[PDB]
Amino acid sequence: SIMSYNGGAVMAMKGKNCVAIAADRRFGIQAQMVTTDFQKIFPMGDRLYIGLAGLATDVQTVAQRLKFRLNLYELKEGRQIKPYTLMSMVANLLYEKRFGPYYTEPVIAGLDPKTFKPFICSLDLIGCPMVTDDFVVSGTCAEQMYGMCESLWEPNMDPDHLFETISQAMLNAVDRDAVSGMGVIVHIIEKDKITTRTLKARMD
Amino acid sequence: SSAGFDRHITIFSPEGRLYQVEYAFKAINQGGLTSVAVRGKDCAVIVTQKKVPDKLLDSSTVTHLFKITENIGCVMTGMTADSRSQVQRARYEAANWKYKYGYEIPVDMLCKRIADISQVYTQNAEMRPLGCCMILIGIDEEQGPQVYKCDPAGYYCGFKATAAGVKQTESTSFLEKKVKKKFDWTFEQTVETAITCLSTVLSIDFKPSEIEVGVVTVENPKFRILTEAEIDAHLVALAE
Amino acid sequence: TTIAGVVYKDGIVLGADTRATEGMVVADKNCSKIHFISPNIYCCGAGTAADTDMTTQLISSNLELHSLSTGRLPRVVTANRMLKQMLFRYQGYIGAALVLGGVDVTGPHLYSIYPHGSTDKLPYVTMGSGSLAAMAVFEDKFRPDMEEEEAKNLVSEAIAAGIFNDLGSGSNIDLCVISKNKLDFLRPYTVPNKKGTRLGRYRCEKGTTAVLTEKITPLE
Amino acid sequence: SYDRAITVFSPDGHLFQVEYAQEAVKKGSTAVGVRGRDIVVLGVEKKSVAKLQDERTVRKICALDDNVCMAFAGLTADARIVINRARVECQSHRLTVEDPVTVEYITRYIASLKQRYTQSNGRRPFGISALIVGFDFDGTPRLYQTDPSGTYHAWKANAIGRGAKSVREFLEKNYTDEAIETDDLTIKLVIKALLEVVQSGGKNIELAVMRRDQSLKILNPEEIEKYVAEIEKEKEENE
Amino acid sequence: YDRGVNTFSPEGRLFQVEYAIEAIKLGSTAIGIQTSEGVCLAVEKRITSPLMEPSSIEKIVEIDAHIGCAMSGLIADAKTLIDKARVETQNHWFTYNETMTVESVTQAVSNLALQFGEEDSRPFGVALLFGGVDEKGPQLFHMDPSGTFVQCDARAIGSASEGAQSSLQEVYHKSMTLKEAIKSSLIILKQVMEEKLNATNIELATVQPGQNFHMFTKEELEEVIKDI
Amino acid sequence: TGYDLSASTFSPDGRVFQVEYAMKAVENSSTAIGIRCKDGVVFGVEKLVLSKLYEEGSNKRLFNVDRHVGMAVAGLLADARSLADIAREEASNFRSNFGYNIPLKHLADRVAMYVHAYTLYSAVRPFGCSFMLGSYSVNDGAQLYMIDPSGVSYGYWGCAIGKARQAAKTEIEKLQMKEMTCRDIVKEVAKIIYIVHDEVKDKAFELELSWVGELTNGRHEIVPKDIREEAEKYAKESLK
Amino acid sequence: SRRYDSRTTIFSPEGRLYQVEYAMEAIGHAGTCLGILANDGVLLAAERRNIHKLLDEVFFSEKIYKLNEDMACSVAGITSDANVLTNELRLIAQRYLLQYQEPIPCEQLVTALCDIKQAYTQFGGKRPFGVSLLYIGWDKHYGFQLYQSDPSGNYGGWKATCIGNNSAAAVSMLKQDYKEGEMTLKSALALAIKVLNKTMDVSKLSAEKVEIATLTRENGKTVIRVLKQKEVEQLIKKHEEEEAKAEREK
Amino acid sequence: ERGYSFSLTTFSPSGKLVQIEYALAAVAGGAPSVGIKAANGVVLATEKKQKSILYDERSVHKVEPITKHIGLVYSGMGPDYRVLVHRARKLAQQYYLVYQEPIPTAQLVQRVASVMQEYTQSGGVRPFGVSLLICGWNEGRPYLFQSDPSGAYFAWKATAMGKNYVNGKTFLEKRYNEDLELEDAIHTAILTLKESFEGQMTEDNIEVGICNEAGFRRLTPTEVKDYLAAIA
Repeated sequence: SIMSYNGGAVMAMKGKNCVAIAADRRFGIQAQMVTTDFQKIFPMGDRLYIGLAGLATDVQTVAQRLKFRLNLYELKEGRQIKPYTLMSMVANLLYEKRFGPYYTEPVIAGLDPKTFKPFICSLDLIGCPMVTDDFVVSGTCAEQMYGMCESLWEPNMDPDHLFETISQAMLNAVDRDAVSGMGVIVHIIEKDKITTRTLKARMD
Repeated sequence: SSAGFDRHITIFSPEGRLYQVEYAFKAINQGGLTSVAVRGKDCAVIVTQKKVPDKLLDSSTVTHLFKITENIGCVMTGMTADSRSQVQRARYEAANWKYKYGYEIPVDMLCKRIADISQVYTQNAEMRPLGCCMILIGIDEEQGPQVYKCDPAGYYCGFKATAAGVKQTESTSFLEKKVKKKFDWTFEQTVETAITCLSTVLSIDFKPSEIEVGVVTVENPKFRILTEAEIDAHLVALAE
Repeated sequence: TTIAGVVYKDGIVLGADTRATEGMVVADKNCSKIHFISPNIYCCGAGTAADTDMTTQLISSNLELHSLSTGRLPRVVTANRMLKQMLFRYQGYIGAALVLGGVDVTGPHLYSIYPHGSTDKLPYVTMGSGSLAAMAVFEDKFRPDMEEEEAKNLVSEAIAAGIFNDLGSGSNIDLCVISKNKLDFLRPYTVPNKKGTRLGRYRCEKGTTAVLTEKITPLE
Repeated sequence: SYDRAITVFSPDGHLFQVEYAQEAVKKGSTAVGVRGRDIVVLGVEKKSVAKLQDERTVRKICALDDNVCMAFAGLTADARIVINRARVECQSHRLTVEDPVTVEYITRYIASLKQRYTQSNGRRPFGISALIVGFDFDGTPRLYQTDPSGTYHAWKANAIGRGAKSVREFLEKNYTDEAIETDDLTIKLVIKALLEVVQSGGKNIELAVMRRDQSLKILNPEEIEKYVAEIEKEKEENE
Repeated sequence: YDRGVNTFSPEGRLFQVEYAIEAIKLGSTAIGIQTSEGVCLAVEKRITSPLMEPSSIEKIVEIDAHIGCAMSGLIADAKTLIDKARVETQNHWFTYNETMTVESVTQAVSNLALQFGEEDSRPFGVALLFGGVDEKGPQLFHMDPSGTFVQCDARAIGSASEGAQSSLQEVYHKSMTLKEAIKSSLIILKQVMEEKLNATNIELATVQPGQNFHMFTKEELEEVIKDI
Repeated sequence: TGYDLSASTFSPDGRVFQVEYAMKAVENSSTAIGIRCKDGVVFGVEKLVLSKLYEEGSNKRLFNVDRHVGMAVAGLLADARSLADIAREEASNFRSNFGYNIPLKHLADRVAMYVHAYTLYSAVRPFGCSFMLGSYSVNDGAQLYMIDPSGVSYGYWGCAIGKARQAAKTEIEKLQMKEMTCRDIVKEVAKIIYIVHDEVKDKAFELELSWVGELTNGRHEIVPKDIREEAEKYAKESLK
Repeated sequence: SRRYDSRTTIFSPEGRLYQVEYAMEAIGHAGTCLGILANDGVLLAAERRNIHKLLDEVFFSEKIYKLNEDMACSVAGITSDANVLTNELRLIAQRYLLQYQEPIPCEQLVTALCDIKQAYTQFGGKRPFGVSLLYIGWDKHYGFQLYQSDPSGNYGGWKATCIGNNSAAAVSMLKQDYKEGEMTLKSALALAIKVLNKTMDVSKLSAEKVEIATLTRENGKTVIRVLKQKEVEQLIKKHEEEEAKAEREK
Repeated sequence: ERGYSFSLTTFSPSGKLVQIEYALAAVAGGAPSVGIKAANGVVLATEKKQKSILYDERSVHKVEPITKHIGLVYSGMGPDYRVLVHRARKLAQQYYLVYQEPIPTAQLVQRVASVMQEYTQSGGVRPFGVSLLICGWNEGRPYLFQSDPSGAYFAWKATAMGKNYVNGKTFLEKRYNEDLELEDAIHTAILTLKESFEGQMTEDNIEVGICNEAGFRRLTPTEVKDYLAAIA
């Protein structure tokens, strides 16, 4: 699969008043790793991130393309962007290549700019949005992360149990996966501040 | 107050005017012709005379009544070429409506598109603005009949009993003195008032061979041009 | 995915099921296939989701534009004509299995659109993967000019049978009722399925995972 | 686009806009440039700086390559466009043929662009006149000038800008071979020519040289002050 | 009183092209002479300043290895025509293995001597003398801005062409020789020029069936001049 | 002044002086008439000999556009050839698309829109032509149309285009149309053309007659004018 | 069709560019801006042309347009003519960042806009962009900058600029109060307060009729301080106390 | 269409744009209007005189909606007005395609002003003689935006445009304040429109549309005939 060319896994999880997004660090050509510091979670303003998984070309291309349109929007309008607006923008940008498609599965996780309301959604390679309340995942090891989050999630979660739940989910779902591993970066954000922790994952 | 070339093209003067279209409001006046429309209860009536001075000239090809669609008629004044070109533009957009939107075009939307095109001819300064006046009539469901008019300047409008051409300061004076006083509106109140208003403005009291009468009614929504015999019937019908 | 439509004695009852499968894995448990078109016309989609979404948003924008340009209520046949002309212009590449319903001046009108551009006016349609079960239930228990609660019970029964049969079907069931005056739109019509409460609390503890590198970034 | 012919012939055999766009050059800043035999030198006068601001952006002398140098007069924007296109062209020549770009090639390109520019449909002619100084292979110093017509025209010293007739008349009674003997004397010869031009206070005297195997060096205005001082010393020694 | 650029005259001719024929008159002189031994050709450089390096001004340019040229007045428009004429002769030798003769060269030039227009801009301002040795022997050819292309046996152009054509018709006949025509040209040159004739004023360009290419470096011009 | 220049500008009283100047351009041409009978249309063009100037068969103003339609031009000649070529192209498109013979109304309307479209702008000039269009069909009868320089196109029984325009229709109107077969109308048009346009400024003239109707079985061609020679044997008897 | 061409490109028989100078004399009216490049920070000043009491001031922004993170510009001339120019300028800086993923250096931005203006000064005869405008900004190569656009396409790096016809005497005042880079971020603001107090004939400088925005240097932020009104008010009170202290010398 | 591509709008020797100044005069010769923002909604009100007693008041509409929440009136010429209205209509739906959210009024005025200014500069076309008065209830705070033929725009607490706009403006400066309701806004709007109109002002001489944070609403001559008790 073209989706299984470089691996990749992005998990986002909605907590009580906060949201946590995590991804893996590994980059390489299919059986050969290259580096452990490939960035897949990008900042789009304050208290709002996006995660990208799949082929790395479309990852960096869509990230830069989106940053282009995002800064043009935030300069035409002095306010910062609402998450539904970002979701629709990514959907329109992907659907402009309906028949020339990018190979990526964006995951958006961010808070409300007015309230402290969390937001998660994910898209497909043609622009199909999907808003949920618990979690969205994207990458090769989908079924593993589905099993983890449908196994471990509770509705009302303090950030500590949120962090440990997404930690255990990512560690176990990545360790069953082959082509995706080599470390975990975790972004746990809230109304007040933004916390970024990296886990002691198996480097095998 | 003129400045620059405002006598030549469509630009703004020092008093805020443009002169080309207000020269085009008497581009209708070289036709030498008068048009009257009447809308009452559930009918709608056009009347317009012809002018054929030649015995070598026909009568069929002199009709100004142009059946636009099966539920839309019209009449024209002004110079002939602008009128006929405007007619083909109207027919092309009506067929475009029927292709895109399926159902029959309302007479209001057609006048909107014609007004917008007349603005496009007015808007750019390097295209000539089509000195003809266009009258529309039509039937609408849940509203009855309608009478609409499109100007060369691009302002469409629509009203009860309307007249444009040469002598219509007098015609609109007569129609103010005639439709505001509580008249009911039958098929023959409309026909009698239409033939008699032009018959009192021009004071001719003439043959059934000069006026053409375009009618539409909510019993037959098809546009209908009358025959000389029933025109004669209406004419001796107004002879007390 | 099993959508259905019907025409009772006054208006239209549309239904849906909100399991968005991706291949063989349940990707969603709560989605929305009943889309907005106009204050009187709605639409349901099937097959490729994003194609139906983008197409129905384009046609809803164009008809909102047309209705605000005209100054009156839209017509269903106009939506049908735009959709069939666009889908035929794409030569059947865009897969959009649509059910179109609205109430005009002429009354209730139901259209189903197959993704090449073939359209039909019907009193009742089913589209999707499990449409066959709902069409079975319709042909079993349909009569002309039903009442409201009869039609609602019928459509709920049909999509419920499609969920107890089909494998790409199965979630909580969406309905929508359009009249000359009263529009209703409901999130869970009848929730057939429950879920067993967890038997083991498999909750982790505050520090059960080794952390290598932290960062804190304050905000306002 | 703009389908019109801006530049029409005269009733007596002229181009109005080519001969008249020389006036914009004639009402620009003065700039001279000479070639010595081993060191080339040029510089502009009439910077007319308001003495109290930055000066790194008003630089009228630039380069296209490590081999070629610029100067101009007239209005500055057309010079900016022509220099940008000339940089693109010289680098594209380096893309192909592996030489450093010959100066004669870049002057032909500039004059050709200028002439096919005066010829074309409604394009306003460039009211500049450039000086293109470079020293190509085997160390040969050469310098060409342009014209709004587009005639590259090789000289040995310059006469453009304001009052260029006076400057060329000084170069006329100053065409000594011995002036091109020493490099320092050639620099001082430029200083004396520009001194026989405008106020020449030693402030708007912006000069840059090339010793044909190095790149351009913009001189710091204390060496130029000592150059003017020793020129005044030789002028006193004349008495 | 600006009219449109492409107007005839009330008399009949044209305005802009007539103004181009006026524009030639300011140019520098040139003299080419057909001789059965070969075509010879001469020109005046019009040197203005001693600052002005003498050997860079071109008047005879090289169309082919056996087709010569000389230009007048406007230089740069002429350079475009020279370039394109070279390109088209190269297209002819390439697609035909053979030599495009001088008349076909000048037909390829005067197909767009007048294509000046506003769509699909001005007329060109140069008179051209074309020489060379094709299969029809030597040839000397003279065209103009108007495209009125003609064969001339010994044409004189530009600013002093009246006395040059007269005094050239005085000395010319059919059976001239080469060097006689060379000195017979430069006599006319130093009667029509304004400066003293020396080594740096004029330049020659001669092409022969025997002297196969036009070859003329400096200082044979000195030996030719000192034989006056 | 200033307002007679462009074909886009209006006048202070509201008309286009360009169209008027082009209309009285065709006024200088010789004379081109036409007339229909109850089963056909007869054309006729007065062509003048000066002394030699040509060969009996150049530049014939009777063109032939379609299988059943031909032109009877008068005015600027090259523009009439261009218009005939455009009409030939339009009849080609109609025959290629709908598969049957062009109705004369549609041909006349397309040509009238082209003439009107060349009057709208300043880039182009209006035509200097005025021509006739005749036809015949088994389901349509005889139709004779007429297109001015402006683009106003309608139908006649008889017409005349050239210098002698009223004095050529003074006796068109003394004909009748129901009672005539066209074989009388041949010598009628012939004898009147020899009557009108006396010998005064021009000395020798020459007659052309085009001829379409039922007798040609729907074809259009020039008469065998030498056959039956019907002009001259009554025309020399028309001087007293 | 050619006797209606205004010919806004052809050289007059005087020796200048006719339409260009008239664009400049369109600059000279309706406006007066300046900025102060002096060390750690840079500022802009602006005058309310529409100081009528029935506005909203709901834009959070006036004459300034924060065109990137590290550049804004003061404008003078025809307004929406410049709104078109700000849109294209912002789009140029953002396509640069798209191309390199490094922020845009202020002089190739200035040359991009200047060549846009020159392209409509040169061919075709179109109405020229009758807008002069300022530049503030930051880079990796010089720190703090100021630039002055002209309708011709000419620019210049200034150290304290000038637009409006009301401010030529201000530049005379800038030279008579020339300093050698001392940015106590209060002396330069007091200086600009003094300049706009003197140059506009508006008596005693109501703070609603003025506007000052600054740009200070922070490591990861590069904040642009479009400051509020109260500090302007107490700055004016500070300056009029310093004028009373200054005229104790008579 | 012919390839001329030159613009008639050029700078004066004084440095003015005489065609834009003439267009502003052409606006000043148009029908008056007034529009007032008063803390909860915005009120728009025009002055619509039929030429005779023959005309109908159900055909032409001055107050014209642009979205479900944005009103738009003018003071100038209808034949240009409807064209740029239609342009604004088509413009707002591309934004709603892109973001799937109703367009803000600031963004409308940006894009419409950009179109109008672009139209002022492009080749051989006259500027619009139309001054708009746009408003809408976007994100709680309502807005009120006037444009002009020069392509510029502003933001007003209350304003007027048309005949005797200075007199109505001086009444607005005296009448209006910071805080009002929709009814008092209509009160001062009909007061300042009745300042300049003819004596007989009825339910059809005026034409009034309001705005709510619940959405745009266009009032009927029923409620207009309700409000003409105790007039102004």
